[PDB]
Amino acid sequence: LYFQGNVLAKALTRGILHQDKNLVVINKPYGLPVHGQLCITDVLPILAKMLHGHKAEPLHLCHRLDKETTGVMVLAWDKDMAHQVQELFRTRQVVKKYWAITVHVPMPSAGVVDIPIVEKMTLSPSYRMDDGKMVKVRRSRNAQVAVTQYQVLSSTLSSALVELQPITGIKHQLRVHLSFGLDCPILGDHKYSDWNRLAPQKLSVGTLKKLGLEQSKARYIPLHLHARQLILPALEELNLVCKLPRFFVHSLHRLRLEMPN
Ligand SMILES: [Ca+2]
Ligand SMILES: [Cl-]
Ligand SMILES: [Cl-]
Ligand SMILES: [Cl-]
Repeated sequence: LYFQGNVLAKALTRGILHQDKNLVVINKPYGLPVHGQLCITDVLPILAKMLHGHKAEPLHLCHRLDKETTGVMVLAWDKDMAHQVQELFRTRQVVKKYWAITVHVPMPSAGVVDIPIVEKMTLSPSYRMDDGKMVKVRRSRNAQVAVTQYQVLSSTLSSALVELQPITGIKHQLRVHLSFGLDCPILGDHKYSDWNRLAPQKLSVGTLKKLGLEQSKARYIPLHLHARQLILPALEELNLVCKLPRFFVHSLHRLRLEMPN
């Protein structure tokens, strides 16, 4: 993996968003996993030496992003600083903002989805439906508290650009809260769309026409979930923002969504 790792590390250097004595902030590309297949962990030693020379020890992970998420990712030079940043995340002191394109427009256009999640991720609500009536189900012992704030930034009648702030940090919470809580799955979320994890996301004739795609190609549409911003408390605040990927910019334009003012 070294040849490929070197090339990837150089690519990451070209996209660095912020550098100081403590941190290196990268723009994680689409499809790159954090852990192992080339992954971020494979290039931590390489990127370190690329930035600080042959004596440099590896950079350290401070938090994780999923494979199909893009954008802001903080690395640290020092292990103790990595631990400090990890603790900021654990204790909910970091503002995490994501941008997503959704199929359908959330109603209400701003709010908070607070339904717990159980881990294969699903919602775990207070009631069950039997033969059209509600039956109270005792809270599952493995349900995890999950809270996502959201705000529509731009919308058509059929698509939205949505700002998301996961307050908690539960696996796939943004995707599950949008799809199952709001019936507004993220564009490209084949796994969490149409109650069939094996089937490609179903898109309307009009949405396909805007995108310039036939339904047979919908399966190749990537997830549209970007880690847009992180605000870290002082290690004054560090306010990190990452440009959208070109593919996401393209989809926004095709879907007639606007950037916020
Ligand atoms: Ca599906
Ligand atoms: Cl998610
Ligand atoms: Cl659609
Ligand atoms: Cl941008």
